[PDB]
Amino acid sequence: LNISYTRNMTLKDGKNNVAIAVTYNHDGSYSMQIEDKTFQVLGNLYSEGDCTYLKCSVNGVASKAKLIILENTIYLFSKEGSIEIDIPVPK
Amino acid sequence: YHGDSVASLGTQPDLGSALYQENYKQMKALVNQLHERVEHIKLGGGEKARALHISRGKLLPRERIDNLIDPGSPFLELSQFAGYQLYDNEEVPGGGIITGIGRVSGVECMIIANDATVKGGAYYPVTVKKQLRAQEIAMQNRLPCIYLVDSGGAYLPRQADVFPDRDHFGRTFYNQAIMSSKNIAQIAVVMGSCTAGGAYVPAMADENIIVRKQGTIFLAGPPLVKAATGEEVSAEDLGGADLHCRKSGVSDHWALDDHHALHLTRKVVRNLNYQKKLDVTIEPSEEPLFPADELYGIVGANLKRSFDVREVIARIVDGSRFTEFKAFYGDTLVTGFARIFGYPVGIVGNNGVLFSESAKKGTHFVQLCCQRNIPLLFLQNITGFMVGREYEAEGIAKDGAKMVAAVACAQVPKITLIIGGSYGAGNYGMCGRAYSPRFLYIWPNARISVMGGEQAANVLATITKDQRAREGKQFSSADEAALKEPIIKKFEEEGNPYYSSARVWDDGIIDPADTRLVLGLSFSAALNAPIEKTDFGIFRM
Amino acid sequence: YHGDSVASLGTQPDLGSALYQENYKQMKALVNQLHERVEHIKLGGGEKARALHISRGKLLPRERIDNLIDPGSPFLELSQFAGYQLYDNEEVPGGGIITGIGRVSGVECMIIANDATVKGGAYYPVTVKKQLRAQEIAMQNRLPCIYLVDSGGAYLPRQADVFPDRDHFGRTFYNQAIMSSKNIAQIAVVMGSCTAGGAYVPAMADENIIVRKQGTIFLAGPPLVKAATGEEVSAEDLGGADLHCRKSGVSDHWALDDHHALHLTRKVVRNLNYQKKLDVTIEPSEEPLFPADELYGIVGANLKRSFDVREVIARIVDGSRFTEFKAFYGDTLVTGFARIFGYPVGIVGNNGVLFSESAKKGTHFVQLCCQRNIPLLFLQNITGFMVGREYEAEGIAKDGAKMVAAVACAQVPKITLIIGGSYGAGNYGMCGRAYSPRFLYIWPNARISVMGGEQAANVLATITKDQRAREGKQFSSADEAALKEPIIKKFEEEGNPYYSSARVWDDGIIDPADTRLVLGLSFSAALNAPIEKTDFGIFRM
Amino acid sequence: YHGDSVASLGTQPDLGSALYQENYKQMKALVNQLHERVEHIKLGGGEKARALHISRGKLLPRERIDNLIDPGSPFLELSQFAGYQLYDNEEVPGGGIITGIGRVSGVECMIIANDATVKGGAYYPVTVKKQLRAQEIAMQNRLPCIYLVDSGGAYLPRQADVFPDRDHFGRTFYNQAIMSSKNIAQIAVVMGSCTAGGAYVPAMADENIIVRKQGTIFLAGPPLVKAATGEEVSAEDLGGADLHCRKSGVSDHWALDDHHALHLTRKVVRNLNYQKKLDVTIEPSEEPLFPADELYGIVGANLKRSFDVREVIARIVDGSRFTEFKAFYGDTLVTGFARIFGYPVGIVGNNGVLFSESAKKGTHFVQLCCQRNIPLLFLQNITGFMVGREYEAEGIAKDGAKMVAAVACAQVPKITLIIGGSYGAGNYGMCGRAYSPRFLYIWPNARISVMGGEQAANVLATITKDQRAREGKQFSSADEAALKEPIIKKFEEEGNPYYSSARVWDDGIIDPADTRLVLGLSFSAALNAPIEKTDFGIFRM
Amino acid sequence: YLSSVSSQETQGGPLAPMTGTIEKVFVKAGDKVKAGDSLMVMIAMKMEHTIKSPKDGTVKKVFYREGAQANRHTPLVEFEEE
Ligand SMILES: CC(C)=CC(=O)SCCNC(=O)CCNC(=O)[C@H](O)C(C)(C)COP(=O)(O)OP(=O)(O)OC[C@@H]1O[C@H](n2cnc3c(N)ncnc32)[C@@H](O)[C@@H]1OP(=O)(O)O
Ligand SMILES: CC(C)=CC(=O)SCCNC(=O)CCNC(=O)[C@H](O)C(C)(C)COP(=O)(O)OP(=O)(O)OC[C@@H]1O[C@H](n2cnc3c(N)ncnc32)[C@@H](O)[C@@H]1OP(=O)(O)O
Ligand SMILES: CC(C)=CC(=O)SCCNC(=O)CCNC(=O)[C@H](O)C(C)(C)COP(=O)(O)OP(=O)(O)OC[C@@H]1O[C@H](n2cnc3c(N)ncnc32)[C@@H](O)[C@@H]1OP(=O)(O)O
Ligand SMILES: O=CCCCC[C@@H]1SC[C@@H]2NC(=O)N[C@@H]21
Ligand SMILES: O=CCCCC[C@@H]1SC[C@@H]2NC(=O)N[C@@H]21
Ligand SMILES: O=CCCCC[C@@H]1SC[C@@H]2NC(=O)N[C@@H]21
Repeated sequence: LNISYTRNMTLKDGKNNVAIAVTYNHDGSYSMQIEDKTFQVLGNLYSEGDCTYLKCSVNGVASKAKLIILENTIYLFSKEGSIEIDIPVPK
Repeated sequence: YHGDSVASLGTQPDLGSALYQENYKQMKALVNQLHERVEHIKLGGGEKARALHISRGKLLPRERIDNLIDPGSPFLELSQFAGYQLYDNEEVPGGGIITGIGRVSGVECMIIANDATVKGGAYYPVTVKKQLRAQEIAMQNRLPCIYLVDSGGAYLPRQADVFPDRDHFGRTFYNQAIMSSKNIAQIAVVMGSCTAGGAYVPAMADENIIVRKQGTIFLAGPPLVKAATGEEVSAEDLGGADLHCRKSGVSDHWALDDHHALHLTRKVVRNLNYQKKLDVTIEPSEEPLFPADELYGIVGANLKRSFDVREVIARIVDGSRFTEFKAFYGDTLVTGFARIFGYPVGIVGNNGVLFSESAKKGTHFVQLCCQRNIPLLFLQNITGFMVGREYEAEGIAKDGAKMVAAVACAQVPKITLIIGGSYGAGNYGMCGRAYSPRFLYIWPNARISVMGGEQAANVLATITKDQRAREGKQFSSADEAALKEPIIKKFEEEGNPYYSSARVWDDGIIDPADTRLVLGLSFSAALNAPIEKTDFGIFRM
Repeated sequence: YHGDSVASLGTQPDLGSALYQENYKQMKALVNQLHERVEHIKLGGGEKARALHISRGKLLPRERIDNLIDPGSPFLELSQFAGYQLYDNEEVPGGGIITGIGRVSGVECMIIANDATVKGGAYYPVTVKKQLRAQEIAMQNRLPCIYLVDSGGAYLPRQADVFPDRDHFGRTFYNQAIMSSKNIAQIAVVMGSCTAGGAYVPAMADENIIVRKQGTIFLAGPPLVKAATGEEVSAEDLGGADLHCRKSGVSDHWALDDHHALHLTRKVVRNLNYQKKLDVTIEPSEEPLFPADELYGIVGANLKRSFDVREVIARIVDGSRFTEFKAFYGDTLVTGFARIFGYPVGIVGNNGVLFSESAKKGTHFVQLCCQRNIPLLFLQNITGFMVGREYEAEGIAKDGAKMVAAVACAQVPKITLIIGGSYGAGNYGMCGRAYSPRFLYIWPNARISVMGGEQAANVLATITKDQRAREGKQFSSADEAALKEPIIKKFEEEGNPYYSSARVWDDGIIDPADTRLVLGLSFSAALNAPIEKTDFGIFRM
Repeated sequence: YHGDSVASLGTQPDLGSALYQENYKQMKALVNQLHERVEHIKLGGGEKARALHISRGKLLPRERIDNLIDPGSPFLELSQFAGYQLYDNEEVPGGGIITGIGRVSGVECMIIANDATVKGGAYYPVTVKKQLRAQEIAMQNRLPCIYLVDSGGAYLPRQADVFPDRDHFGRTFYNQAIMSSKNIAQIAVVMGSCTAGGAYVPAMADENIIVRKQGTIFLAGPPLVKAATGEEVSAEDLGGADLHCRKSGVSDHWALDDHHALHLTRKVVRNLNYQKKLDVTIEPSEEPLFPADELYGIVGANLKRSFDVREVIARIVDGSRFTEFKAFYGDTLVTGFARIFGYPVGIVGNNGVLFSESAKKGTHFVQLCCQRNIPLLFLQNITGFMVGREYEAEGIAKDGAKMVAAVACAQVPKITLIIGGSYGAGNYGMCGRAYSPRFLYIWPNARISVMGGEQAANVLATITKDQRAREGKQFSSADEAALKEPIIKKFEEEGNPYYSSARVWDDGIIDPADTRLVLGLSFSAALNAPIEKTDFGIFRM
Repeated sequence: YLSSVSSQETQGGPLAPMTGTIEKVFVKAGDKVKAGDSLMVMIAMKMEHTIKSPKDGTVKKVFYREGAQANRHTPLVEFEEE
């Protein structure tokens, strides 16, 4: 009510911890601030066959990639690169 | 079979009209001011207090609430403006406490979290009022309570307004025990040191979670122990999670930090073994046919002008579908059936001055809604209540009494929204605070008073003039001005929405464009409890 | 068979002891001061106002009450000191309203009569609080309500504290409707002109009586009609008993004068068709074995000294017979069974500081009394609540929470009497106002606060000194004195019984010699409603 | 939202440890012995009796049960060891009766079938006890009863233990009538001749099925008719399905053979018109994270060693997920929340000697479970109950009484499992037989007695020595040995699980590897009846 | 029991009632005390407790000095019988 919710997330890219401030916009999009830079991200998940694909646009650049979340790890498979991101585990 | 085509409410407003432009500008300015004030309140107690709070390794209360509720879940915060300019020189953001309704483990829960950055979490009278209101809402709607306790006890300089009375601090423990007796879960998370009074909250709760070296429960703090008995002891040895878990037995769970405490709280809420059951018919939801921002143009900020409440109804209900009841009798009142997010609602709104026919129609509609177990929504925009010799001869007061009794005796969930003025006994007749609605919200352009300032000034001037004439004393015009002007100014100040929201006279000021959403949430929270049968008094025909 | 000889409490006090002489002198002075203040309050609004009221051919409110109740019947007036020095420059005797319990046609009834001599019967906030308290008592004890209405509506200059909130003027109509729905009779006698708001009271009542040319009901008075609409009309044509009876239908009976109205009210109460039924065992009454005035010597006015509560128990119970329960465990608490006017009661009184054993004993006794459906009587004389490291390790707070929950969840009638100090959470643990006792009386020597003045001053001084040391700033002794002395003075003023009774924090200050009698009456009024079963929360073992 | 990651119980045992090897070997030997004894019991009354029973064209009782229940459905047989070495020279396999819970036409039903191969179906006292226990289980869990009647009436030589008392043969008819009055279906299938007493079973049943030339109902058999009156008549003319269906009206259905009778019984159960409704939250089932056979290594057969009950909990609960409650207070007791096959359960298990803190924690947890309507599971492994002067001064007995009262007053389904020792009042405190659990199972390594053999011997020796000293008589050591050794031997024999299961002190001895499954079935059968509210006595604080 | 002759059968020695500061001490190390003689006056939690002499025996010694903290149920005066 009368304010915008901001969530603080932490992701371990290899050996480096990165903090992201995600602001939930009214129109369903997200505003992600990583360090100085800010990004407008909007996307969705659609399942074809047995594969779930994330179709997302970041700062007006659109892409799609197969998304698998397994055991505190996030795998994004695309036609230009494969990305593995580690979710921190609470103590 | 639900395939019948049905006409819908609503008309397209003239966006080119100058009146629409002016109303939109004024309402936009009001909403911007409200948003800025809400942001400043959200900032918290202060920068140095926040820095000290972080330096102790603790989370700020809003971060605690964000990490407690389900991800992405909406949060309905109540009374964000409590304490706004309530005290002369002391700033108490949000009343020093944060109360709201959220979703934890798929269960609607009432979260009450103390703000340790505002006077160390001390309880101002407005803080006690806000907590009591939240507890009353949870009791009425049968919602589990979660107390994120970090408080310094009652504020000593204002003790005379905090300790002794019925609606004072002891009512918190009374409500806690009563709601525990009714199988309404109480969970207390001791996130910080509780000097006194607040130490009873974990003791009376059904289940406790305490942080290892932050939370410390003790009936009297080391200063209080020194002042009363003279014994000297450290806070950790007096309280402490280890010293409480190991041999005291007060604590039920032991947490490493705030994140662990919130995780344990979510686990407990999951283990609550509760399932929501709905006792009303449900239909698929559908958006309204008109944008909600147009209300800014339709309503505006000036109360002298009048607008059709059917516009608001069409802008808030599902699919702009509305079934008006007794459309031509008592035209000044609009009563009908609609749906919000699939929930059936009976809408009663004002469209002018209340007449005898309007009161009779409202009584009939309230009786119907109570018979069919349908939640009621009131929209208050009251220019006044009809007064006059011919109306008194027809019992306008007795028809108002009919409507008042019908509203008071109702048992279905009732939600009131003040979109305009609210004066006189019309406020009572349209489910004011005294008649226990489940929720009460106001728009940033509302005005609430016993009557208008000029009416009260005229009444007082006439009283004084008649008394002086009976006494035989002259009553000059300068006396009239000196009697009138302060009354006008006082009535102008006391009618402000921010004045009415600083004290807990409502559950918050809401942006009109958000109205629908808020209502939805409220009605959802209103449907946890089963609907009982309604027993009416004597209908004075 | 009830012929067993039973030992009785009580010892003969040493009338020659100097301590007895001093205590008797101090208590006698306090009682004399109380009686003089009560007489001055009884005098009424003022001499000129009384003369004008008589000149209109009307009876003063106390004469109305005397002529209404049965002849020679005792009358239990509540909150005689409401508004005593509450407002800076305005004198409001008795709060401007008279509330009490009496016997009409052999039925216990709650009489609420407006005092037209105090600001024309206008409603101050304390008047609204007093009326709401009386209505709550009538609701809880299932007593018919009689409203002798002669009011000028809400007091406009204080409207912000009278109109809008939940416990404000609209709650009167809400309670009226609710109690009407529960077959609790409402009778309104319109003894005079009601400008506004008060016009709704006869409308919502079950039966009305109005005087011919005195009582006039109108939603808006001629000044209000002129201010709002501009129409000019006389009061009699706007209201009037003839104009209301003949075609309006608001009035149900037509009375020539006040005496006729009271006679009609008695006839209606007779026609109520109600019969009192008792659900408790009854034994023949018997006087105590010791005079009640000796309490003056036993108790005194100084709270530093301590006395055995068994003396008071022996001076108030029937035949000085008392069956102590767990006499040697938790000696600081005295719990037992006795009889007052034949009614069985469970007495719980303080004899020192509350320990863990005392809390456990109190919880056990409350459970027993709730199981056997026995009314509870609490006697508060609280030096404090035990605090300390070893006590926190043993969960003194958790035992206090046990007692608090047990007291709160109780459903038997509960009556609290404050004969000494009442500080801290001990007040909550001994059925304070927040825990809804049926009645609450205090002796003229009581003191109620969150804590002692010196304790609060020491706590604040320690807090400030620690904060300055952490900041690195010097905290001088002059600062300590400037912080301490105002706190001491404020705590001294706010603890006065007259300060606590000016606001409605109790049902009146009572002469100790009358204690027994008052209790009897109260318990009688408490037995009209049936006793329900008690449901307890979770007992945190 | 149920996506939160939650830590799980359980640790991987050291399979290479010699202690694990020895414990596994001992438990495997015990389980093999149990399986062999169960096989021998399953063989039945005897080879010649089975041959004669088959020669009459009838099905053996186990074949009847297999053909009655739904195909592939599991069958939960109760008290397989009733009568095992109970009588000196008479062999009574299974008590001569077969009682179990199965699924007929998708409905959980209690099947009670007489074994005609054991003394012609005569009723031994243990047979009556077993049937009464089965009927009590069906009454408590609201399960339809099916009696496959083939009996020769009461066993005459033991008539004094079968006929006259309250828990004797007449209680069968009493329970039948009572359960009929509560809309719990009774179906009797007369598969063979019933000499007497058993003839009343079809008469009092709601619906009857009788085989044409096998089943014959008569109040007195031809021998009994000859002995009493002297009239001579054949069995078929005295009973017979034709002679009963055609003019007597006792029989309701007529069957050609056993298969037809079972088909008709299934049809009747289908026509029962019953639907199971669950009043508890359900979650998807999940297997535990560790194998169940490892329990053999973890528990072993020697009771002197001790093991963590958390291992068993992790091996039986769904997904090894467990939410411990008050982990550090009263560590000797383990209380928490878990799920079995989706059903929520509150697990209370022993981990040592019961202290005051353990009793208080158990009382609190039982109160919570009763408040939230959650079934309770008790795991008994009792080394003893803490005693001693300091414990008596702290009321160890009173805390045990607290726990006993809390367990007794509980109304949620309760299931007890004895995995180790069970001695003294601890057995009462952990929901023994006297406190009516819905089911009670023991592992093949349990021991149950009032106390240890050596403790009882020492107590008796001390008593005798003190009495002789007071008398003035010498008490020699040979007398001590003669007093001690028989007591040791008797306590050793009476504590055997087979001794406790020969009499109906439990519902059977279960292989630990099957534990989970059995519990599941039991809890399913426990959820047919709705859960009522719990009323507690006086909690002696 | 009815005559209450045995009601006063219980006897005991002096002890500290609570944990708090000691306001005043009235008993010397060696002195003779009579019935009802005040031993110590202790102020704890806005309340003054006065300890009376149980019997008429002399005092061997005192355990607490002026302005000291005395824990609950701790001996104060070494007391001789009558
Ligand atoms: C029976 C019932 C039902 C209830 C009771 O009996 S209630 C008994 C009395 N309460 C206590 O006994 C707790 C005493 N606190 C403490 O033991 C601590 O202080 C903590 C725990 C609060 C942590 O303190 P902290 O770490 O947050 O720091 P602190 O600077 O101290 O925080 C701000 C400073 O607190 C001052 N302050 C003013 N009023 C109060 C107040 N009422 N309580 C605490 N602090 C207060 C403020 O004026 C100053 O700041 P300012 O105004 O000068 O800028
Ligand atoms: C919706 C709801 C729920 C409620 C409402 O809407 S409430 C609407 C407003 N009320 C009215 O519209 C009634 C207006 N009264 C009148 O029509 C009459 O006055 C009567 C009927 C009261 C008889 O009057 P009376 O015969 O008793 O004489 P009066 O001298 O008049 O009596 C004392 C004098 O009254 C002054 N006075 C001050 N405050 C008030 C006040 N609030 N009401 C009346 N009088 C007031 C006092 O200050 C002065 O004396 P003082 O202080 O100068 O010495
Ligand atoms: C009021 C109430 C509530 C109850 C009553 O009033 S109860 C009244 C008395 N009962 C009868 O009036 C039924 C009398 N039976 C018969 O009419 C038949 O016998 C049948 C029907 C049982 C079929 O008999 P069957 O075909 O199974 O053969 P049978 O060899 O007979 O079977 C084994 C042999 O039965 C001997 N045996 C020992 N005890 C009994 C016993 N109690 N009943 C029957 N048989 C018994 C056994 O000792 C021998 O074998 P063993 O020990 O020598 O090896
Ligand atoms: O509401 C404001 C219009 C002018 C005053 C009308 C008065 S307030 C007293 C009375 N009660 C009503 O509802 N209307 C009149
Ligand atoms: O009651 C007055 C004695 C001194 C203060 C005792 C404190 S007030 C806060 C806490 N709650 C209690 O009941 N006692 C202590
Ligand atoms: O349980 C066996 C240990 C030794 C005996 C303990 C005794 S049995 C009588 C009493 N009741 C208990 O629960 N424990 C003690």
